[PDB]
Amino acid sequence: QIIGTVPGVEVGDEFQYRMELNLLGIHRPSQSGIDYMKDDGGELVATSIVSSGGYNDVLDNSDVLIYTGQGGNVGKKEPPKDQQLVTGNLALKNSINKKNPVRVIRGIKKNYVYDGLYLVEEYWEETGSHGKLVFKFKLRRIPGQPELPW
Amino acid sequence: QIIGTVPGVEVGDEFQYRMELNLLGIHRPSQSGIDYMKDDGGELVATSIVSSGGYNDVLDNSDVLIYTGQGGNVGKKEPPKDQQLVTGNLALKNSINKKNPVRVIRGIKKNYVYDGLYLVEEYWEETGSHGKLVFKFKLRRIPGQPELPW
DNA sequence: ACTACGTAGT
DNA sequence: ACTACGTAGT
Ligand SMILES: [Mg+2]
Ligand SMILES: [Mg+2]
Ligand SMILES: [Mg+2]
Ligand SMILES: [Mg+2]
Ligand SMILES: [Mg+2]
Ligand SMILES: [Mg+2]
Repeated sequence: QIIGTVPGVEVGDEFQYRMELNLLGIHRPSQSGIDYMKDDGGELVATSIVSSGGYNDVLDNSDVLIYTGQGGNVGKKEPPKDQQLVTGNLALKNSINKKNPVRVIRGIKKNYVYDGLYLVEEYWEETGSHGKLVFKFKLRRIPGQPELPW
Repeated sequence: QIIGTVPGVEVGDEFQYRMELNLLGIHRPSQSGIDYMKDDGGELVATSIVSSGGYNDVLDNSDVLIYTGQGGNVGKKEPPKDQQLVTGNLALKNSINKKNPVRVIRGIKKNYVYDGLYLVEEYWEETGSHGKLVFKFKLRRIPGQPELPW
């Protein structure tokens, strides 16, 4: 697994299945929206995220993206509960301090497009109608990359 | 979807994922063990089955295979119930009379191998320890095809 | 064992 | 809506 640009993967490239992102090293998980690793000194850091309408996120053609954390049963669900600051959610949070590039794959209505590298600027806790905590991650697209239309 | 041999697919060919069987027209479903269609006169007929240890089936190097029907919660399960003679289970049963070739894909411990064409000779009802009905399909490998080792 | 922004078909 | 002999990762 790598952090940042993946060789042979261009901004704007389109993919049919999630497993292609696995083979090409873009996004290893099969379902999980967030992928991560441990760096020099076992601290979780995000490497790639996928926003395909599975949660609350609505994507516009801006440079700033709001990404919802995983868990708490929101989307394909089961009774609601608090989200946890572990694994992918934790990794995205640590990526704020480490200032590492995070790949972003957007789902299109074949089905996936690589939109380039982003930086996790911050995060916070929201309390939806459930009565439970959800995480929101504010990511900004690193300037210089090719633009993509929608 | 086709009945019988698929062009470019040889007996002994190996595949990594189920979706390859979908693309090459070997086995369209993503999880379901049985694939089927309606022929001239809307009667369900099986086209391909997959035996990858998901149920009770144990495969030897014989020409006769015993295939368990789907449903009734057996394998990845949820309370037990009777299996139903619908869809794939029904299609395999009708394939007995229609005497049509049925493709067989065996799972290996990359992960899938095409073992050739089979004929559904018969079927019957078993009553497991659940107290519920399960279907058993007796298939025989059509003579003449290349042999495969295990 | 459990999770998980999957995936096709009916 | 529901099903389903999936699939990777922890
Ligand atoms: Mg909001
Ligand atoms: Mg028996
Ligand atoms: Mg669908
Ligand atoms: Mg149906
Ligand atoms: Mg596994
Ligand atoms: Mg874990």
